[PDB]
Order: sequence, then structure tokens, then C-alpha cells
Amino acid sequence: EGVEITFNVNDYDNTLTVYTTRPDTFMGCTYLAVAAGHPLAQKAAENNPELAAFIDECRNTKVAEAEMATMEKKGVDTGFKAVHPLTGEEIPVWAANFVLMEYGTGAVMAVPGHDQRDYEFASKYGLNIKPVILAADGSEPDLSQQALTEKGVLFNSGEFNGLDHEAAFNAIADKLTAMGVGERKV
Ligand code: MET
Repeated sequence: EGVEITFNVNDYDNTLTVYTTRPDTFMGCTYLAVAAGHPLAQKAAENNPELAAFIDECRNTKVAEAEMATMEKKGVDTGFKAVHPLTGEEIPVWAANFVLMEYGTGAVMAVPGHDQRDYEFASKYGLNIKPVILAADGSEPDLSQQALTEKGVLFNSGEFNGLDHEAAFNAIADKLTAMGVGERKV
């Protein structure tokens, strides 16, 4: 059980769609990551040689999911901005070597405040790291050095503040659904 979530992207005729099993952190989404082989990444490749090079470098490295906690994570800013549906604010779309086309939409929403892979990528590239879950003693999480990986009560999540994990999961899934922008999967 998770959700597909659809973002519009400024100056791009298609949409971006992401799967996650953690809609509860969705207010903490500070950027999107697409596979090198993804249509948006290659529409952008057209006016970007750094990305052309990166895409070719990736086409060589057969990155396997199980080998990923090991590999140097790498990526490039596509230039495209996506609009966060709940928030209204623009977030960068990056191409990343750790996102694949084979399984999934070839795109992922990232919450570096609460997923460690996400935290390492954002640390390395200067992307925003947003706390939305509280530590288990109900303090603000320490995000000076690593991601707070625990499930917990949301904060700094607007209308969703105060909700525990299961309540957040449903309240944010239901909202994205009522906005016709999200879909539960079984
Ligand atoms: C911060 S936990 C959720 C983030 C992760 N990228 C996911 O889509 O599940």
C-alpha cells in the first residue's frame, strides 16, 4: 500500500508521476529525482551537454538496486521545476543515477529530512532538507548530520501538523486523491 502522485512541470507538455509508500512525509518533499532514461531528463538533455554526458555515463553503469547503498550517488539539475501540489511551491527536478526505469515510473519524490539516500544526495548537491517529522521525544529532529528515519508526528506540514503516522498517511493520501492528483495502490 502506497500512492502514485502526479506533479505538473512548468514548460513541459507531460506530467511527472511518482510512487511512494510514505505519503506522510510528502510535505517534506524538496525535489524530484528522475531516471537518466526518463523522457523529462532527455527533453532537457536537448539543451544541456552536462546532462547529455551524464545520461551516457549512466547508460553504461548497470546500476542494480541492491548495489546502491554502495555506489557513489550522482546527478544533475535538469533545469525543469515541478510544482508541489499541496504546497504550491516549485521544487527542482534532478536526474540521478540511483533511479531506474525498469521498475516504477522512473521518478521518485525525495524527502531528505527522513530518507537517508535522499539526505546524502541533497547534502552533496546543496538541495533543501526539510524536517516534517518530530523526534520520538517530541522535539524537533536533529538534521545537522543525518536523516531522522523514524515514523512519527508531523510538523511544519501545514494542515497535517499534529497527525501521527497512520493518520498522516491517510489524511495526505485522501487529500491528493480528492484533488485528483494522487491514487492509492493496493
Ligand atoms: C522521507 S521517507 C519517504 C521518502 C522516499 N523517497 C519515498 O518515496 O518513500
